[PDB]
This record gives sequence, structure tokens and C-alpha cells, in this order.
Amino acid sequence: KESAAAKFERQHMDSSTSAASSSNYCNLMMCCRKMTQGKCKPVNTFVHESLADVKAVCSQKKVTCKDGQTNCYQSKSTMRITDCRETGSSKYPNCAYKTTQVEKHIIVACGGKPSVPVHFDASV
Amino acid sequence: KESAAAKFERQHMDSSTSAASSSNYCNLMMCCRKMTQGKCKPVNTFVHESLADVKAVCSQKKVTCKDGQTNCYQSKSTMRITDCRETGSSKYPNCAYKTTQVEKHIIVACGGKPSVPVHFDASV
Repeated sequence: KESAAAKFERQHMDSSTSAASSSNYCNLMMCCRKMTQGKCKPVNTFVHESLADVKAVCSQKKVTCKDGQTNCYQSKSTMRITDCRETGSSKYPNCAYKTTQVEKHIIVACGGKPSVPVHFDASV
Repeated sequence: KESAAAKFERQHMDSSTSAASSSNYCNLMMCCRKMTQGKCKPVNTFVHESLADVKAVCSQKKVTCKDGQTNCYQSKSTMRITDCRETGSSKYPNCAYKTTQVEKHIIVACGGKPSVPVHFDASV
């Protein structure tokens, strides 16, 4: 049972100098998208192009995945993405990430039917 | 059990959001602090001062609670806070919030032993 004090802290406390900062984007997103449960996912990329443009990659340039599987595709154009990588000081359950906004081609694995993105393989 | 397609969206898509902008603080925080589950909590305030400072409010000016309860306190000084308000175009489970930074006196209810904040009542 969550205690009242912990509830107040969860719902109302965000002690900081500039919490709304974009340097904080990854810390908040990785938390929100549930990638910090039990351990910090060490690296994760978020894509900012439309969901339609990303799905479109599944019929663009075919490439081999980093793991040898052969169902990966590389986007024809660069896309705006946010790279999230643990800081040299992040320790669960206080995961910490460095936010890096860049534009690069993305490589995703496509599967299912219709064939759609099911895994983020890499950015180049 | 989440579909592969959906997992990719959760872990890698962020196309409908001013991403790393300050305007996005509330959307990410309400999500991260779990106030958007089963229903979007319509209104919520986050305090940026230190936990000690907020706890210290429990021993400042007594004021009545909005609900008639008597364990409410008002901070002697203003505190930097953020107001998160569900926007007209928000529809669960796609909760959208408006972020507004202000510096005001806060009013919290205190409980337990030792007496610590257990409810955010308002800001004045």
C-alpha cells in the first residue's frame, strides 16, 4: 500500500532548478514509456516523424539487422530523433539519461501483417 | 500481452508532442508519475522547492482546508510550482496537459508522525 507521504511525493514533488528543461526529456520519457522498471534500459531512441512516415520505412531500403536477422529497413531520408543514453552516473532506481537531439536515418525491423515497425535497430 | 507493433510505438514514437519543449513538461510528468491511468487526472500541481522546504510548511501558518478539515498549512514564502491542466482536446488514454509555471504560496494538508505533507490543497 502506497503511504500518504510517498503519494504526496509522487504526485506533487519535483525538486529541481529547471525541471521543465529539455535536458530532462529522456529522464521523463523513459519513465513515462515504462523503460525503467527493474533496471534502466541503457539506450533508447525516440522518433519524432509522423507514425505514417516511420511505418513507410517498411517498404524503403532493405538492410541487415545488427543481430543478423534479415527483416530490417533503413529510411530513405533522415528523421528527427532523440537519442537517450544512461549517464556515467545513473543507478537504478534513479535512472539518469543524457538527451541528444539529432537527425539521422533510422533502421527498424518490420514484421506482422500489414508489415510494420516492431523494433528499433539503429540510426545512421 | 502488448503487440509488437504497439510496443514499438510506446518505446520509440513521440510524434505528437513538442518533445523536449517546456510546454511538454506536464504531459511527460503526469504520465511518469502515473496520474493518467484509467482516467486523466484533470488538474495537478508540482512543487520545485526542496522536500525539506515543503515538509517545513507543516509548521508554518495554519489555514482551513478547502474540505473543512483542520490540518492545512500555508507556506510563508512563495514557491516555484507548475500547474498541470487537462486541455480541451485531451481524451483518455491520450491525456494532454497545459503547463504553467508560477511562483505562489502553496497550501498542503499534513499528517502522520512526524507531520509531513499528504495532500496538495491549493496555491495562493
